[PDB]
Amino acid sequence: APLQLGNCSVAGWILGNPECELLISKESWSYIVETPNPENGTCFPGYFADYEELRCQLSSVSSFERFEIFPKESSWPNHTVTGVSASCSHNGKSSFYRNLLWLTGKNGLYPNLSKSYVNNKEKEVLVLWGVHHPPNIGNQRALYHTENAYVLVVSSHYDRVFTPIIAKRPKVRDQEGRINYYWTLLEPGDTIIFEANGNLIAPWYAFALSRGFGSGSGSCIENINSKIYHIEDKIEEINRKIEHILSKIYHIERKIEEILNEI
Amino acid sequence: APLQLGNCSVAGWILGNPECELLISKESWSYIVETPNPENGTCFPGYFADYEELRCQLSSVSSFERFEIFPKESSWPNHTVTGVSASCSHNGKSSFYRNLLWLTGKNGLYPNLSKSYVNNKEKEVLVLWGVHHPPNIGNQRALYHTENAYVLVVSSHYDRVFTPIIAKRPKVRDQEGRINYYWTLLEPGDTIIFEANGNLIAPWYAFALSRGFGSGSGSCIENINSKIYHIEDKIEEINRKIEHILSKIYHIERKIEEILNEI
Amino acid sequence: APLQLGNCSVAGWILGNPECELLISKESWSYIVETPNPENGTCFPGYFADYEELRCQLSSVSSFERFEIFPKESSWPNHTVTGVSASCSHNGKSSFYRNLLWLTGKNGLYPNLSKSYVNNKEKEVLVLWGVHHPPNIGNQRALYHTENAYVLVVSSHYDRVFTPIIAKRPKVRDQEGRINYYWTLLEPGDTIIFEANGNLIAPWYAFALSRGFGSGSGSCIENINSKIYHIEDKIEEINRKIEHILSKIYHIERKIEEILNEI
Ligand SMILES: *[C@@H]1O[C@H](CO)[C@@H](O)[C@H](O)[C@H]1NC(C)=O
Ligand SMILES: *[C@@H]1O[C@H](CO)[C@@H](O)[C@H](O)[C@H]1NC(C)=O
Ligand SMILES: *[C@@H]1O[C@H](CO)[C@@H](O)[C@H](O)[C@H]1NC(C)=O
Ligand SMILES: *[C@@H]1O[C@H](CO)[C@@H](O)[C@H](O)[C@H]1NC(C)=O
Ligand SMILES: *[C@@H]1O[C@H](CO)[C@@H](O)[C@H](O)[C@H]1NC(C)=O
Ligand SMILES: *[C@@H]1O[C@H](CO)[C@@H](O)[C@H](O)[C@H]1NC(C)=O
Ligand SMILES: *[C@@H]1O[C@H](CO)[C@@H](O)[C@H](O)[C@H]1NC(C)=O
Ligand SMILES: *[C@@H]1O[C@H](CO)[C@@H](O)[C@H](O)[C@H]1NC(C)=O
Ligand SMILES: *[C@@H]1O[C@H](CO)[C@@H](O)[C@H](O)[C@H]1NC(C)=O
Repeated sequence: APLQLGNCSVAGWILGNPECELLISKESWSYIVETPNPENGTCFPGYFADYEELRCQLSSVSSFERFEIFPKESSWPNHTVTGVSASCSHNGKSSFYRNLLWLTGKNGLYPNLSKSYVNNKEKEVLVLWGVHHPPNIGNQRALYHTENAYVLVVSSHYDRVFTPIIAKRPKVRDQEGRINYYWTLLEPGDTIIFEANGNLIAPWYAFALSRGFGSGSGSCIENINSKIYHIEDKIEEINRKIEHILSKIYHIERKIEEILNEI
Repeated sequence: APLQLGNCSVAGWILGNPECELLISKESWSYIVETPNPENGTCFPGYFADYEELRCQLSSVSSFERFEIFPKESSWPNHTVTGVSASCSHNGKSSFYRNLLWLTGKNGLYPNLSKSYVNNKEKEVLVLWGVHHPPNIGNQRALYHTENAYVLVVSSHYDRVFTPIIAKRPKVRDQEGRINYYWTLLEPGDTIIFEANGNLIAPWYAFALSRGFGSGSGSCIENINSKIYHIEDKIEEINRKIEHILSKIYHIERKIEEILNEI
Repeated sequence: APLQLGNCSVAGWILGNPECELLISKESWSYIVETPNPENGTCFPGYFADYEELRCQLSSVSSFERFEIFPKESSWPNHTVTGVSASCSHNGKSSFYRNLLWLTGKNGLYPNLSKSYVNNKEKEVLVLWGVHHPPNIGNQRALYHTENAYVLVVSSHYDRVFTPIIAKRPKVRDQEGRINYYWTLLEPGDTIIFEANGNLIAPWYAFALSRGFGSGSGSCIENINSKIYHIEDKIEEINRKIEHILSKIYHIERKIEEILNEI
């Protein structure tokens, strides 16, 4: 069960790259296949935090449900949700990652938000979000009506603050700015809180994972230790087989000595 | 030598969780056993930095001495050391981690401190400390008489600055705030300096480790490479045994051909 | 091909420690040998970021060219480039890392710089730079004529901001201050931009690597997974050999039963 992934990255699949037709009735898997140099991976350029840990941790998964965490129509009543660009153009139309919503202001000044979610799925929940990094102060003002903004994310067992870095970057996918991505896991009974006054790429969809019992915490360091441990056991088994055959070879030799003794 | 640890985490054992009766005349070990879902692990909720590296690095230890680094009675002459709470209640009495001291103000305004320690143990020293993160600005003022504080920690080969994040978190162990934990190692001849004007969970006890020669730097990446290297050697050994028996099987066959030739 | 490295660290070799005579016509290698406790490793005390990843990632390299990225004589027309100290004294003369330039002010106030490089080598480029951390505000003013400075580094796929920490550290190599080191990799077609208004240890030389096809991304987690995978294949091979010999031992026994039956 390597999954159906084609010329996509893991990030493209979970973020919702418009070009990855992976939104099918596919549940569990034992390994994830992805293309090292994908075409449908990155949609909008930026750094994906702890990518290696996420792709490693997700290597073994049971039930895999995609569900709404902060529904587009009701979660941000007076925010702009038409956060689209040429970067994610699909069939000629401007767009964005399906599981994310890039929020901007309208009419007046971009208001600040505070939203939360409680995990009642009896599954672990993977929440993805990002941080906007404008190429120029002019856009920081145009989008959020501010020269200063922060994003605060906390949860039962998580504390992080993000700040924007405003600078012109090398042109990538025709963009001068960047969007970085971050993620956390929630256990049943936990809560996540999002507070921001600008530059927030809000979570829309989240993944509820049963995961199963094929791993521990899921940290890549544990997954690798598991493989090594497993190998060590195979080595002891073969060592026993060696002693077994050495003994038998010994006995069979003895008879060769005797059949000879008979003549 | 797996150690005597019961329903405790490594963090609970080294931080001094009141419920972990591990303070006995126990020295060296070859592996640390701990409970994946402990009851006496976390005392006061928060994030433990580089936990995986610390538990991995400590997997092999020689002499293990617990000693005072900054004695409660003399290290902070005009600070409040009665830093206790319900979170660590023991036998009905409010308390805290045994190896840590949560400092607060009194009488006037919480003064700033600057303390240092020089490693003259001829052993490597593990120093644990934490950072307070109030649920509300009201408590930041009540405890340290400030709306702004920082913690600076430097050593021969370490440079880090911590800042508080003030926010209401999901309720964990009846707390709305958090305490994060950080740690460093000192070599013989080194020095550590602690500077703070608030939100410091000061070190009280520290551990002097001889460690031994069963590892290199102790980084988990090296410990795992050591295991792999060790396996590779076992593989070469068994491969030699295979060639040995193949040769002998060949010779024994030859005689089977001849004893047959005799008849 | 372990390389010619003697009593040097990897950092000393790539940073350009005056005492490491490694600047010879040496190209590719299959492993890097270094001294665990070197004399010619550290030149000026400080923390080297992601050292383990860099030494691991460079374990397998093809063509290895050292070239100028920001030539000393033309890249900073009105900056001081005589950034030398006793720490790197060579043959009695004050000096510094050969591949780095420590910039300071002169005449007037230290001006701010903005420099960039585009990778047109058809190779991946390793760029090394550092950040100055004065022991005292007095030196921050004396060197850069400021009480506040920042270093901004961005690239096609990199975003980081550094700030100075001004404090007196434990004396190491006769220094009270520190210089930290950071590094990035550029792919062909990428760009790196350096912006600073003080405390910049500028890049002078950079390394153009062909790397080869003996690894993937080069992250240490992948290099280790490769070794484990390789071992697993060896195990399957030996398991087949075991079945082979067990079958043959069986047949040879049968004849031993019959030669006996003949008598
Ligand atoms: C992936 O790219 C190859 C060409 O390199 C193409 O033939 C194939 O159809 C692509 N697959 C998908 C799912 O786009
Ligand atoms: C905007 O929506 C928030 C709820 O998300 C509400 O509290 C606030 O008063 C609204 N502001 C306006 C101008 O409607
Ligand atoms: C940010 O939140 C404050 C309340 O803490 C509110 O007064 C202010 O108007 C908000 N900012 C914007 C742009 O609405
Ligand atoms: C650990 O928990 C079990 C119950 O799950 C209990 O029987 C045992 O006594 C506990 N051990 C300690 C040291 O508390
Ligand atoms: C508080 O103690 C410090 C030493 O730790 C001392 O320097 C300072 O003067 C004392 N302040 C008062 C009011 O006693
Ligand atoms: C903090 O240190 C300064 C000296 O640098 C001192 O003047 C000030 O009073 C200290 N703060 C408090 C609350 O004592
Ligand atoms: C390394 O140190 C040893 C002494 O421990 C010395 O004999 C040797 O010549 C040194 N090698 C180099 C390259 O300095
Ligand atoms: C210093 O050099 C920069 C170019 O690196 C130039 O733009 C600036 O005008 C120069 N300043 C002076 C005073 O020459
Ligand atoms: C820093 O850059 C600004 C322009 O953005 C310039 O006006 C200022 O003089 C520079 N600082 C110094 C010390 O030259």
